Amino acid sequence: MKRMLINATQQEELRVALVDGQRLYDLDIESEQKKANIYKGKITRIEPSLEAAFVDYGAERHGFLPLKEIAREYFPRPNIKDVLREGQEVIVQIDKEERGNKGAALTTFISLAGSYLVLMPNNPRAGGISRRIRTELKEALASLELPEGMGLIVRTAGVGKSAEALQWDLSFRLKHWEAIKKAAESRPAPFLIHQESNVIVRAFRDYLRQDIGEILIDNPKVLELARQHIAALGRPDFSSKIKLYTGEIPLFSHYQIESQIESAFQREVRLPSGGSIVIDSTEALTAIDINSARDIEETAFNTNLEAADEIARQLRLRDLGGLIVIDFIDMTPVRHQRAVENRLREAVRQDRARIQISHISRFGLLEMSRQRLSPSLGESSHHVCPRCSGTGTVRDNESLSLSILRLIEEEALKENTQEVHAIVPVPIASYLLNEKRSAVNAIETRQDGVRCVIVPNDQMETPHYHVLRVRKGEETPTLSYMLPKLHEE
Amino acid sequence: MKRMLINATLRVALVDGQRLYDLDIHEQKKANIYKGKITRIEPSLEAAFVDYGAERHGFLPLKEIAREYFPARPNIKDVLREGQEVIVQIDKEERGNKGAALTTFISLAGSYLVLMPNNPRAGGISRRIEGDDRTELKEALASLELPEGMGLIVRTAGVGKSAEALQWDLSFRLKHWEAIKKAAESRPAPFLIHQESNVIVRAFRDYLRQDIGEILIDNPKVLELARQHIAALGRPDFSSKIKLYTGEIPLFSHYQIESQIESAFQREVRLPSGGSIVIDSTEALTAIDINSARGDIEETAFNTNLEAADEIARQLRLRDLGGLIVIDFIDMTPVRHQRAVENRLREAVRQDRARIQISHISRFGLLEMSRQRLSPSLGESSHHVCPRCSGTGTVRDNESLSLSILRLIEEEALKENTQEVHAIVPVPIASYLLNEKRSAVNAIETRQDGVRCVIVPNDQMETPHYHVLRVRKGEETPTLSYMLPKLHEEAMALP
Amino acid sequence: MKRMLINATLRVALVDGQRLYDLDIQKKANIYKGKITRIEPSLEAAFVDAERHGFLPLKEIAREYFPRPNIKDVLREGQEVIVQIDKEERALTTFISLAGSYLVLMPNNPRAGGDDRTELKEALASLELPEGMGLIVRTASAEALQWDLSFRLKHWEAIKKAAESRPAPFLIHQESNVIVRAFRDYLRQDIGEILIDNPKVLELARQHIAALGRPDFSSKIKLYTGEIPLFSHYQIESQIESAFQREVRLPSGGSIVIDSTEALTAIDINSADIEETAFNTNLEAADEIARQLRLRDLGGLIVIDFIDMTPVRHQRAVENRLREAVRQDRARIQISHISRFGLLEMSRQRLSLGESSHHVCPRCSGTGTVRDNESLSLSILRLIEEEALKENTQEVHAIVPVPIASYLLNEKRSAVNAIETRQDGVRCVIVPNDQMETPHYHVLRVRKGEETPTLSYMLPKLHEEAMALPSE
Amino acid sequence: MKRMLINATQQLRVALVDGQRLYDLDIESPGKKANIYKGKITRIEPSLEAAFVDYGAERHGFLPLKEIAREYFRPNIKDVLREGQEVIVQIDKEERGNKGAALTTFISLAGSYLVLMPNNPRAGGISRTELKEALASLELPEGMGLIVRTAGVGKSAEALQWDLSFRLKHWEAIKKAAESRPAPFLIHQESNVIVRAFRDYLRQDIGEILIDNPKVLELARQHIAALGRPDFSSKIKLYTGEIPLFSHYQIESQIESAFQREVRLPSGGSIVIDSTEALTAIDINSAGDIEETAFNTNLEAADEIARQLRLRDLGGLIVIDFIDMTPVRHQRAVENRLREAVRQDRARIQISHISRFGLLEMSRQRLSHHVCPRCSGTGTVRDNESLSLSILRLIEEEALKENTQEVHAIVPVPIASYLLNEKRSAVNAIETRQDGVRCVIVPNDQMETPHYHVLRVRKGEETPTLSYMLPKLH
Ligand SMILES: [Zn+2]
Ligand SMILES: [Zn+2]
Repeated sequence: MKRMLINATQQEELRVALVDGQRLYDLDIESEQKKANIYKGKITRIEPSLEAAFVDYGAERHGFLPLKEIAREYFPRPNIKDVLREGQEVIVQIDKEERGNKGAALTTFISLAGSYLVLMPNNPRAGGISRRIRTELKEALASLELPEGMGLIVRTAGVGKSAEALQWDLSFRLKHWEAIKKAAESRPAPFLIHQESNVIVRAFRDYLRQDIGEILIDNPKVLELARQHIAALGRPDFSSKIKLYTGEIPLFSHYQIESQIESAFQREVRLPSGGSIVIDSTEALTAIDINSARDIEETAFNTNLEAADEIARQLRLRDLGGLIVIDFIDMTPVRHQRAVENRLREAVRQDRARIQISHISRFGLLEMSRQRLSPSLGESSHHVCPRCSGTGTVRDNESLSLSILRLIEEEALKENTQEVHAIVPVPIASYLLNEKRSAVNAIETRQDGVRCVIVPNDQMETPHYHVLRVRKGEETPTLSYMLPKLHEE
Repeated sequence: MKRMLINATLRVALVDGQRLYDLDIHEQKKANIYKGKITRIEPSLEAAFVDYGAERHGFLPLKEIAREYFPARPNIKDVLREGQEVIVQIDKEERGNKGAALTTFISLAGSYLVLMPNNPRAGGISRRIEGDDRTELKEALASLELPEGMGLIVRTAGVGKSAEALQWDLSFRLKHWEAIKKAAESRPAPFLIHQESNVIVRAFRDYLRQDIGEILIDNPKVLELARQHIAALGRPDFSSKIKLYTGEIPLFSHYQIESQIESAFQREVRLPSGGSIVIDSTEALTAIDINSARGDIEETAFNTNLEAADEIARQLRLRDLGGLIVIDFIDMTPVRHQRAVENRLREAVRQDRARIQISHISRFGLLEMSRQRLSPSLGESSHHVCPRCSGTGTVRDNESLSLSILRLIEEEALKENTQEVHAIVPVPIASYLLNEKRSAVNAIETRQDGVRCVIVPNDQMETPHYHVLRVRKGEETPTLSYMLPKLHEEAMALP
Repeated sequence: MKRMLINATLRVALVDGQRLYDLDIQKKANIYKGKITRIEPSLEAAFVDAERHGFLPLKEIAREYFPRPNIKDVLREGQEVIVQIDKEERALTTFISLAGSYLVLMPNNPRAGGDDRTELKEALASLELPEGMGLIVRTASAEALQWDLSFRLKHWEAIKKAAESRPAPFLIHQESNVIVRAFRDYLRQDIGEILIDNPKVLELARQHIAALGRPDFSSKIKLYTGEIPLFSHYQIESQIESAFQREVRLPSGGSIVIDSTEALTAIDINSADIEETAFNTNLEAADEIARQLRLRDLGGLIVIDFIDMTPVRHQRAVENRLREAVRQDRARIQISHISRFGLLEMSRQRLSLGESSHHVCPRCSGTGTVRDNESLSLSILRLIEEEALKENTQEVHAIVPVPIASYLLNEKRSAVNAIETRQDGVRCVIVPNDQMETPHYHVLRVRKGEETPTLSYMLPKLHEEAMALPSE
Repeated sequence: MKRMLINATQQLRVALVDGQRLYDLDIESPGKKANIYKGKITRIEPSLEAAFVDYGAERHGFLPLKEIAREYFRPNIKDVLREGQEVIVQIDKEERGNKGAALTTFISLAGSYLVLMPNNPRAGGISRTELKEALASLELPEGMGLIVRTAGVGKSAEALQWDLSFRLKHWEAIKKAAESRPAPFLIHQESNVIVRAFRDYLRQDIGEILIDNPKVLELARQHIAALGRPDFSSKIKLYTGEIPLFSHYQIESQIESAFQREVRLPSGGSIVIDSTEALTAIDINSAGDIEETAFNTNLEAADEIARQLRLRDLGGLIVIDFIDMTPVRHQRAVENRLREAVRQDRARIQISHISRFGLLEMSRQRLSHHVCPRCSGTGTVRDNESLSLSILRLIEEEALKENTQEVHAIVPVPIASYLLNEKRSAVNAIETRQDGVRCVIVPNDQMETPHYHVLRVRKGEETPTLSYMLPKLH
């Protein structure tokens, strides 16, 4: 059975997992974003000067509706003064967030994005397959039963799919649209109809499919809200599937996903056979290295296939974006390289994100790209990494040392210098005073009379250090290792 | 003017003429050349033993003796006399018990050429060199004046130079080879003729070309050794060009190269126009990102990429970067820019001695390339991915992290047949779990009646890392809590 | 009065007046009535109903249940049977064995039974054992044995009475609940009361007594109710605290010092007529040491440095004191003489696994003395050079404590350089290691050819297997 | 080959070395008593029944009548001695205050095991069953007597004969050097630190004595002739290499082994030398056949222990926990191995067997830095268990106090681990019995294992500080 588990025992913090069995196969972790919210709005005032109008959609500031955005449905080359009345009600969607002094950009041409489809129930003039894409898709799109007054777009996401699966998405957009206009026809004008960005409506919109057997929710107050959204989205057949979790063992722990979730935070994730993948992220790209466990050709082939599967889901769970480079283990047969490519392609087939994959090159690398799905490059409860001090780069022991070494010498050059104390972490004092002993001696012999003291301090770690200057006369007879305390002041 | 500055108060920098364009900064024997006397012959091993000086005798198998020592499949007893003198090179250093592998087939490696003055049967362009590169090299090599009884090899390094530049390299090997057999004809048998690895001998062997005007040296004791090496290498035309630096301002500071040397240790290197390159290194490869400055867009991207290609080439030399390199060039829409950026990189690396191979800008806008670190020294990549992060700059809080491990613990304890669950966590995590969350740790144990939850503080880990191990019924040991990290040492280990 | 105090607010203390003389702080050998699930002539065994069925091989069926044969001939499916667990779930026998302190009754089967043994072979022949059964005398007098043998017989009766009174699947006897063990190990005829401070436990305590088959005792189990804690009211809490001290004061004023080393436990004896003092303090020591061995649960080898005595008759009297003082200890104990050096060597078998109170400082060899860093460095510094002089040496790695590396590579940097320069080509690597402290270090020699490009600070790990100690 | 190496380039160390096994060391560093002179009788005092002797000090020595040998003879001192009479004289007591030194013509030559009184036979004997048998077997000249030292517990008769004869050879040379000169000079210097080494460390099997210092080597030969053995002058040799003597002979590390707690054995096992209040416990760990390994490590142990006792100068009571051996014949062979290997030692040694417990007891007579952080300078550190239990009772005692809100136990990491796992139950028990009192046990990687803290937090003073942030706060 496929389940959607929703762990919501922090009422600010929120987790949604899809699960075939114990395949965690997709995850999301959530809760302002306002783009693509739908309101009923009253027209505040008309401006023939800007060929536009102003809409009270509930916000403290009025939205902005240009003429090019008004549907023929609301037209009772024309002046806007001839098209709209003041105080006229209108179903309105946000194109662009409020910026600076400027109210949100609003359009009546409403668009309902699904997983694979974007229904424009309001205008039929937009539609077709995307530029980014198509032979079977042009055949599958013509087969869907679309009402006459509307148009649809098939998202890059729609490409490895079937027509049967598209009809399921298209109909979920239709049921929603009915309810949008049903909840508009039922009220006075200033209110909100659809929230793009709250986590239940988004979870159902993105994560629901026909193969989903249950939706377990561990919080009653939420489960009630979850029902309401399902009827507003126009799918009662799902209410029966929504079920309340009540056990005292936590939802995600009862189903054994909490560790799999934990794997999306790790540098190294283990593969089923015993190998692993190491996910490093640079300024330019994300590098994924692959290591095997403890026939060589069969091992490399086997570990790569597992790697291809793990990388795929890690890309979903982590929500990784941009450029990705996979260093697959070397394989001599070309047929293996194809099978490792085709593994990865099938594994990323279920990913909603726009993903593009090349081959295994002559250097044994695979390049690919993924579009990060959410605007919020953000992390619910985190802090700056201390060791890298916020940037993701840690200075090699070589260069750190070399850097302090030039820094010591610059202090020894200064006039009136008696001594210079470098208080460094232990490995650095080890590297400086052995590997670089020659250069340490070179400084002291060139700065005749200047004491270079490099003291290993097990109280520091490797980004941190100190280089202190001791002027002629203020030197003490303190022992090298008792200095870190001395300079505690 | 081009100078070779040598700071030895050992660092060697090539300076045009206040710009710094190349830098160079283990008791070595492989590829030393001796005159040797034959100690004793072994027809049983089809080999002989040679006294080249060392406390242990070298090993010269029959397959290594040149026809120069032959008359007309023979027994080695018919070939050599005991105590017969012979010019000998070390193939392989002394390992364990054996003395050193020796061959009479001498080879003199230059920058671009390896002269085998001893045997003509082994020369040509190597297989590493792709056809379109080699095409002109097969033409340039046929044009060099090589004496009859000897053969050459064009190193992968030869790849970007000209026939006029190769003729300069080949002649330096010839001048040396002469002196090698002149110093051998002039003495009894047991001595050393050529030392492969003086940093002076190496610097001249690797870094001299006809375009080098001066060789400033700031150390007298070394300058004298430098002249001797020049005469021993057989090039008196360069003695005049070796000069003593004397100024009180350090050699490298007078020429303003010290900061440029400092750049080979930086993560981000400013380009001339304002943009930069970010050199990150990972486990697998070296990622280089390119950023631009501050207004034609296409021109900026093109122009920044060109500067990048030039900076990356020299940084690859100065850093001595090895292995796999991925360059993320700024995106360019015209294909003609993408070829120009590639060709910029090819012409910029053309003077690197290292074997370099460069592909195209792919559909993703990446350039893959490889480079051999030249030095037995294993290269430390200037910077690299933070291990606490994986290079996010972000780390989970201790609370969210404990709560996460909490449920992870309980998930393990709920598994059938579980006796114990061991959480090996960083010290402040065990502190938080076993104090602030003690109640909840107790709740697990009391709900999983019989399952021991062991949360052990481990001062060997820090805060993103942890471990949650499951102990099945019957395989628990009476080990103390604080001694579990050391016992699980075996397992918890990541490939 | 001898009491058994049970603090369960689980600790069990045997207390004579106000003297603490003993202290205590799985499914093998549990007994059930079981129904035979199904028979297997193939494995010559049967299955007995836990969520999983037990396994009863033919060799384990008593002659009592057979009304060389096949297992299908002996047993009927669904036949009830008194069953004991031989081995935990990873084995059932119908030979049952009831272990006491001194005796293991095999009430089912008499083909059992088991040269300090001279009086034991006589004492065992004197016990009144029913015909159909045999017994084993554990490693742990005849009058004291008859008390133990009868408590097993009382128990066995109740076991077959609780089986004759019910349907077939249930548990009869639980081998291991600390109350069962305390009554099994720590009950005797001379125990007047068993005070318990916890009602929930006292109730469980009574049930275990009737199950153990001794209703005469229920009267002697009493509930403690005072607000002053049970152990404090009886003044044993300090004596319990003495089991954790290095030095325990003797009645007369002398003391014993209990040190423990790697090999053994050294007990020294100090005092407060010289001959009479030594003799008398030694007698007091033999008493204290005996009960300290019980309270601490000390195991293995014990050497006792008694105060020296010149008359041989005192030495025997101090031995025989110690022998009779340990007589009540459950553990297997063996005692030798006071040797010509005035030591007494003895051994004790720790009853369950465990360790001791104080042992000897790793930092010293047990002195308190520790060489100054200056002297310690200079020592290592001459040691390093000694290694670099050796023929065929490529490198020499000093792995020293952090302050020693700091002293060596700063204050003594000149000398370190002097070694490297006089030993042309030999690398001195002095690595600071925050895993060591200051008496300890290592100086390792790296022959020509076997050097690795390992980083100075990573050597400690590369050298683990070769720098570890046969001590551990 | 057994050698005596003498390092004297440094201002003096003497090491007995067998092959390259340092087995004895002396570091005599010289700041009285038993010097021998030829002396002229300055003046006689019948008043004090004594005389005055010129032994060449600026002050005359004092020779009572009771100290004059029958050889030089109730009488007056005036009747026995003639003024200006020459006499072989030994110092009894160093010069004190105004008096000159006490002198006796009863002369005694101390060796390692024997004191020869070549002058008087009336003093000697014991106070042992075999020593009384062994002393009666020695060939001692009529006119003289001998004492067996406390050392001489550990002498064979053949070994005693070697000591006695070295005293006799010396005594001959003493009177030979007296007969050959006028009267005021010094004959034998007891104390000049080379004399001790030759007196304690020389024997017939010493091939060479290498000395790295000329000034000292000259002094070393004079002392040999004065000790009366010119046959050795040829065996004393000047070391000259730039490599220090003790480093050329590879013994400097073996000298440094005497300071360690564990010493590795040749085969790979080791011995652990731990010293308590009562005794020295030596434990033995091993590195195929198990019976052969245990036997073979124990043999090496016995050998190593023997010389460690010598190098360390351990004294008193020693208990050796040999690796268990089931065969009784090995037990005897490990015993006999120890006995033979201490046979060289100069100290008084006694050895029992391997007991039923597998332990060997033995005693040795001793022949002649800064407070440890970790045990506060006593013998003992606590077990993590006992320490934890100790802190645990201490935590509860703080929680009992009136007006307590919290009790913070700042312990080392392994202690926090043991307390909060193995003892978690008891930690809960305190908190639940002290309703409302928070027990905070915080692991602190800044401390190690003897140290800790238990702090009390009164009601109202508690902060919202995180557990692990409490070390810093405090
Ligand atoms: Zn980081
Ligand atoms: Zn200590």
